[PDB]
Amino acid sequence: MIKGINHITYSVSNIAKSIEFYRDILGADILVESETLAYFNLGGIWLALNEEKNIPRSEIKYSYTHIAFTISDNDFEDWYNWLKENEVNILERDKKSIYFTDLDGHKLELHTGSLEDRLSYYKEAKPHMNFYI
Amino acid sequence: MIKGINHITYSVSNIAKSIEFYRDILGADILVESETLAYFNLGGIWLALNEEKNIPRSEIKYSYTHIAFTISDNDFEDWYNWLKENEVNILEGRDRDIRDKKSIYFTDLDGHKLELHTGSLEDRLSYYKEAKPHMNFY
Ligand SMILES: C[C@@H]1O[C@@H]1P(=O)(O)O
Ligand SMILES: C[C@@H]1O[C@@H]1P(=O)(O)O
Ligand SMILES: [Mn+2]
Ligand SMILES: [Mn+2]
Repeated sequence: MIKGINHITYSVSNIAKSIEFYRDILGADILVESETLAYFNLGGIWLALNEEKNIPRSEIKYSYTHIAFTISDNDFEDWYNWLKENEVNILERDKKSIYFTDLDGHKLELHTGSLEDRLSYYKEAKPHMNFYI
Repeated sequence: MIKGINHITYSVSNIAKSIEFYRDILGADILVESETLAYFNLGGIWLALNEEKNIPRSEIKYSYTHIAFTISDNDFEDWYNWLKENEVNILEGRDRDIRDKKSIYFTDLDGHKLELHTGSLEDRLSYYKEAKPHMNFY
Protein backbone atom coordinates (compact mmCIF):
# COMPACT_ATOMS: atom_id res chain seq x y z
CA MET A 1 0.00 0.00 0.00
CA ILE A 2 1.23 3.58 -0.84
CA LYS A 3 1.73 5.22 2.60
CA GLY A 4 2.54 8.85 1.64
CA ILE A 5 4.53 11.21 -0.62
CA ASN A 6 8.29 10.43 -0.33
CA HIS A 7 10.03 13.12 -2.47
CA ILE A 8 9.73 15.46 -5.47
CA THR A 9 12.59 15.46 -8.01
CA TYR A 10 13.09 18.20 -10.67
CA SER A 11 15.54 17.96 -13.62
CA VAL A 12 17.19 21.45 -13.95
CA SER A 13 19.66 22.89 -16.61
CA ASN A 14 21.76 24.88 -14.05
CA ILE A 15 22.00 23.48 -10.47
CA ALA A 16 23.64 26.73 -9.20
CA LYS A 17 20.81 29.07 -10.45
CA SER A 18 18.01 26.52 -9.57
CA ILE A 19 19.45 26.21 -5.99
CA GLU A 20 19.25 30.07 -5.74
CA PHE A 21 15.59 29.96 -6.94
CA TYR A 22 14.40 27.26 -4.48
CA ARG A 23 16.49 28.52 -1.46
CA ASP A 24 16.32 32.37 -1.74
CA ILE A 25 12.85 32.83 -3.43
CA LEU A 26 10.70 29.90 -2.04
CA GLY A 27 12.60 29.59 1.30
CA ALA A 28 13.51 25.89 0.72
CA ASP A 29 16.06 24.79 3.42
CA ILE A 30 19.18 23.36 1.63
CA LEU A 31 20.43 20.04 3.20
CA VAL A 32 23.18 18.87 0.73
CA GLU A 33 24.70 19.80 -2.65
CA SER A 34 27.20 18.47 -5.24
CA GLU A 35 27.89 19.56 -8.81
CA THR A 36 24.80 17.68 -10.08
CA LEU A 37 22.30 17.38 -7.16
CA ALA A 38 20.80 19.29 -4.24
CA TYR A 39 18.29 18.22 -1.53
CA PHE A 40 15.96 20.65 0.37
CA ASN A 41 13.17 20.64 2.98
CA LEU A 42 10.36 22.71 1.31
CA GLY A 43 7.26 22.85 3.57
CA GLY A 44 8.21 19.49 5.14
CA ILE A 45 8.65 17.87 1.63
CA TRP A 46 11.97 16.27 0.51
CA LEU A 47 12.75 18.34 -2.65
CA ALA A 48 15.55 17.15 -4.97
CA LEU A 49 17.17 18.85 -7.99
CA ASN A 50 19.24 16.80 -10.52
CA GLU A 51 21.14 18.82 -13.19
CA GLU A 52 20.51 17.64 -16.80
CA LYS A 53 22.29 20.17 -19.14
CA ASN A 54 21.23 18.93 -22.65
CA ILE A 55 17.60 17.62 -22.57
CA PRO A 56 14.65 19.05 -24.54
CA ARG A 57 12.55 21.53 -22.41
CA SER A 58 10.31 23.06 -25.19
CA GLU A 59 7.04 21.09 -24.68
CA ILE A 60 6.72 21.61 -20.83
CA LYS A 61 5.12 25.08 -21.34
CA TYR A 62 2.08 23.37 -23.06
CA SER A 63 1.11 21.06 -20.07
CA TYR A 64 -1.11 22.05 -17.08
CA THR A 65 0.89 19.47 -14.98
CA HIS A 66 1.88 21.21 -11.68
CA ILE A 67 2.49 20.90 -7.91
CA ALA A 68 0.58 23.18 -5.51
CA PHE A 69 1.90 24.16 -2.06
CA THR A 70 -0.23 25.55 0.79
CA ILE A 71 -0.02 29.20 2.02
CA SER A 72 -2.34 31.26 4.40
CA ASP A 73 -4.90 33.69 3.02
CA ASN A 74 -2.95 36.06 5.38
CA ASP A 75 0.36 35.65 3.36
CA PHE A 76 -1.25 35.61 -0.15
CA GLU A 77 -0.50 39.29 -0.89
CA ASP A 78 2.99 39.05 0.68
CA TRP A 79 3.85 36.01 -1.61
CA TYR A 80 2.41 37.67 -4.73
CA ASN A 81 4.53 40.85 -4.10
CA TRP A 82 7.71 38.87 -3.16
CA LEU A 83 7.47 36.76 -6.42
CA LYS A 84 6.71 40.02 -8.40
CA GLU A 85 9.60 41.74 -6.43
CA ASN A 86 11.84 38.88 -7.80
CA GLU A 87 10.80 39.04 -11.48
CA VAL A 88 9.50 35.45 -11.07
CA ASN A 89 7.74 33.99 -14.19
CA ILE A 90 4.11 34.36 -12.86
CA LEU A 91 1.39 32.82 -15.16
CA GLU A 92 -2.12 34.40 -15.61
CA ARG A 93 -15.20 29.45 -4.27
CA ASP A 94 -12.10 28.19 -6.16
CA LYS A 95 -10.09 30.08 -3.41
CA LYS A 96 -6.89 31.99 -4.23
CA SER A 97 -3.93 30.72 -6.34
CA ILE A 98 -0.64 32.15 -7.68
CA TYR A 99 0.78 30.14 -10.66
CA PHE A 100 4.51 30.43 -11.60
CA THR A 101 7.46 28.42 -13.04
CA ASP A 102 10.98 27.70 -11.81
CA LEU A 103 13.87 28.42 -14.28
CA ASP A 104 13.12 25.27 -16.41
CA GLY A 105 9.34 25.76 -16.87
CA HIS A 106 8.15 23.42 -14.01
CA LYS A 107 4.67 24.80 -13.16
CA LEU A 108 4.12 25.55 -9.44
CA GLU A 109 1.12 26.89 -7.48
CA LEU A 110 0.62 28.63 -4.11
CA HIS A 111 -2.96 27.79 -3.04
CA THR A 112 -4.93 28.91 0.09
CA GLY A 113 -7.85 26.39 -0.28
CA SER A 114 -8.46 22.78 0.91
CA LEU A 115 -9.68 19.57 -0.82
CA GLU A 116 -12.91 20.03 1.28
CA ASP A 117 -13.33 23.63 -0.06
CA ARG A 118 -13.05 22.29 -3.67
CA LEU A 119 -15.45 19.29 -3.05
CA SER A 120 -18.09 21.64 -1.45
CA TYR A 121 -17.83 24.12 -4.44
CA TYR A 122 -18.24 21.18 -6.93
CA LYS A 123 -21.20 19.63 -4.99
CA GLU A 124 -22.97 23.13 -5.21
CA ALA A 125 -21.94 24.37 -8.69
CA LYS A 126 -21.46 21.04 -10.59
CA PRO A 127 -23.83 18.36 -9.15
CA HIS A 128 -23.62 16.60 -12.58
CA MET A 129 -20.10 15.34 -11.61
CA ASN A 130 -19.76 11.89 -9.82
CA PHE A 131 -19.01 12.14 -6.02
CA TYR A 132 -17.63 9.14 -4.07
CA ILE A 133 -17.34 10.95 -0.69
CA MET B 1 5.63 30.71 4.39
CA ILE B 2 5.07 27.42 2.44
CA LYS B 3 3.13 25.27 4.97
CA GLY B 4 3.29 21.96 2.99
CA ILE B 5 1.99 20.08 -0.11
CA ASN B 6 -1.52 21.16 -1.27
CA HIS B 7 -2.09 18.95 -4.38
CA ILE B 8 -0.42 17.27 -7.40
CA THR B 9 -2.12 17.77 -10.82
CA TYR B 10 -1.32 15.75 -13.95
CA SER B 11 -2.39 16.70 -17.46
CA VAL B 12 -3.68 13.43 -19.09
CA SER B 13 -4.74 12.75 -22.73
CA ASN B 14 -7.39 10.06 -21.86
CA ILE B 15 -8.87 10.74 -18.37
CA ALA B 16 -11.01 7.54 -18.48
CA LYS B 17 -7.92 5.23 -18.78
CA SER B 18 -5.75 7.48 -16.47
CA ILE B 19 -8.53 7.05 -13.80
CA GLU B 20 -8.29 3.18 -14.21
CA PHE B 21 -4.42 3.45 -13.87
CA TYR B 22 -4.41 5.55 -10.60
CA ARG B 23 -7.53 3.86 -9.08
CA ASP B 24 -7.15 0.16 -10.17
CA ILE B 25 -3.28 -0.18 -10.33
CA LEU B 26 -1.92 2.38 -7.71
CA GLY B 27 -5.02 2.02 -5.40
CA ALA B 28 -5.77 5.80 -5.27
CA ASP B 29 -9.17 6.45 -3.56
CA ILE B 30 -11.37 8.27 -6.15
CA LEU B 31 -13.35 11.22 -4.63
CA VAL B 32 -14.74 13.08 -7.72
CA GLU B 33 -15.06 12.45 -11.50
CA SER B 34 -16.22 14.50 -14.55
CA GLU B 35 -15.52 14.26 -18.29
CA THR B 36 -12.56 16.70 -17.73
CA LEU B 37 -11.15 15.98 -14.16
CA ALA B 38 -10.77 13.46 -11.29
CA TYR B 39 -9.66 13.88 -7.64
CA PHE B 40 -8.11 11.11 -5.54
CA ASN B 41 -6.63 10.54 -2.13
CA LEU B 42 -3.28 8.76 -2.84
CA GLY B 43 -1.30 8.16 0.41
CA GLY B 44 -3.13 11.18 2.02
CA ILE B 45 -2.21 13.46 -0.94
CA TRP B 46 -4.83 15.32 -3.03
CA LEU B 47 -4.12 14.00 -6.58
CA ALA B 48 -5.90 15.68 -9.56
CA LEU B 49 -6.06 14.60 -13.23
CA ASN B 50 -6.98 17.32 -15.81
CA GLU B 51 -7.76 16.04 -19.37
CA GLU B 52 -5.92 18.17 -21.97
CA LYS B 53 -6.17 17.27 -25.73
CA ASN B 54 -3.32 17.78 -28.28
CA ILE B 55 -0.44 18.69 -25.93
CA PRO B 56 2.98 17.40 -27.09
CA ARG B 57 4.21 14.71 -24.60
CA SER B 58 7.33 13.26 -26.42
CA GLU B 59 10.04 15.26 -24.51
CA ILE B 60 8.96 13.99 -20.99
CA LYS B 61 10.63 10.55 -21.38
CA TYR B 62 14.06 12.41 -21.59
CA SER B 63 13.74 14.24 -18.19
CA TYR B 64 14.59 12.69 -14.73
CA THR B 65 11.74 14.83 -13.23
CA HIS B 66 9.52 12.51 -11.09
CA ILE B 67 7.45 12.16 -7.86
CA ALA B 68 8.18 9.33 -5.36
CA PHE B 69 5.59 7.68 -3.01
CA THR B 70 6.40 5.62 0.11
CA ILE B 71 5.90 1.82 0.31
CA SER B 72 7.12 -0.61 3.07
CA ASP B 73 10.15 -2.86 2.59
CA ASN B 74 7.52 -5.64 3.42
CA ASP B 75 5.40 -4.71 0.33
CA PHE B 76 8.31 -4.20 -2.20
CA GLU B 77 8.24 -7.56 -4.07
CA ASP B 78 4.36 -7.55 -4.01
CA TRP B 79 4.34 -3.99 -5.54
CA TYR B 80 6.91 -5.04 -8.22
CA ASN B 81 4.97 -8.27 -9.03
CA TRP B 82 1.66 -6.27 -9.09
CA LEU B 83 2.98 -3.63 -11.60
CA LYS B 84 4.44 -6.55 -13.69
CA GLU B 85 1.06 -8.44 -13.59
CA ASN B 86 -0.70 -5.21 -14.88
CA GLU B 87 1.95 -4.67 -17.70
CA VAL B 88 2.91 -1.25 -16.18
CA ASN B 89 5.76 0.54 -18.07
CA ILE B 90 8.49 -0.21 -15.43
CA LEU B 91 11.72 1.77 -16.13
CA GLU B 92 15.34 0.53 -15.74
CA GLY B 93 16.47 2.03 -12.39
CA ARG B 94 19.85 3.75 -11.85
CA ASP B 95 22.56 1.59 -10.16
CA ARG B 96 21.75 1.15 -6.39
CA ASP B 97 24.07 0.72 -3.31
CA ILE B 98 22.32 -1.20 -0.48
CA ARG B 99 22.23 2.11 1.53
CA ASP B 100 20.20 3.87 -1.26
CA LYS B 101 17.20 1.77 -0.04
CA LYS B 102 14.85 0.24 -2.66
CA SER B 103 12.91 1.81 -5.57
CA ILE B 104 10.57 0.86 -8.45
CA TYR B 105 10.45 3.51 -11.29
CA PHE B 106 7.54 3.55 -13.79
CA THR B 107 5.34 5.93 -15.85
CA ASP B 108 1.58 6.51 -16.10
CA LEU B 109 -0.20 6.41 -19.51
CA ASP B 110 1.19 9.89 -20.41
CA GLY B 111 4.87 9.14 -19.54
CA HIS B 112 4.83 10.97 -16.14
CA LYS B 113 7.65 9.34 -14.08
CA LEU B 114 6.67 7.80 -10.73
CA GLU B 115 8.71 6.08 -7.99
CA LEU B 116 7.86 3.65 -5.20
CA HIS B 117 10.63 4.14 -2.60
CA THR B 118 11.22 2.33 0.79
CA GLY B 119 13.71 4.92 2.31
CA SER B 120 13.45 8.31 4.13
CA LEU B 121 15.32 11.61 3.53
CA GLU B 122 17.14 10.72 6.82
CA ASP B 123 18.32 7.37 5.32
CA ARG B 124 19.67 9.14 2.19
CA LEU B 125 21.47 11.89 4.21
CA SER B 126 22.94 9.11 6.45
CA TYR B 127 24.07 7.10 3.34
CA TYR B 128 25.55 10.19 1.61
CA LYS B 129 27.40 11.49 4.74
CA GLU B 130 29.26 8.11 5.00
CA ALA B 131 29.83 7.35 1.23
CA LYS B 132 29.88 10.75 -0.69
CA PRO B 133 32.93 12.99 0.02
CA HIS B 134 32.30 15.29 -3.01
CA MET B 135 29.09 16.47 -1.20
CA ASN B 136 28.40 19.51 1.05
CA PHE B 137 26.12 19.04 4.11
CA TYR B 138 24.11 21.67 6.07
C1 LIG C 1 16.63 11.60 -4.80
C2 LIG C 1 16.21 11.91 -6.19
O1 LIG C 1 15.06 11.18 -6.74
C3 LIG C 1 16.40 10.85 -7.18
P1 LIG C 1 16.67 9.11 -6.89
O2 LIG C 1 15.34 8.46 -7.28
O3 LIG C 1 17.72 8.95 -7.96
O4 LIG C 1 17.20 8.62 -5.56
C1 LIG D 1 -7.36 21.08 -8.96
C2 LIG D 1 -6.07 21.08 -9.69
O1 LIG D 1 -5.07 22.07 -9.35
C3 LIG D 1 -5.77 22.18 -10.59
P1 LIG D 1 -6.39 23.81 -10.46
O2 LIG D 1 -5.14 24.57 -10.26
O3 LIG D 1 -6.92 23.96 -11.80
O4 LIG D 1 -7.41 24.11 -9.43
MN1 LIG E 1 -3.69 23.40 -8.94
MN1 LIG F 1 13.53 9.48 -6.73
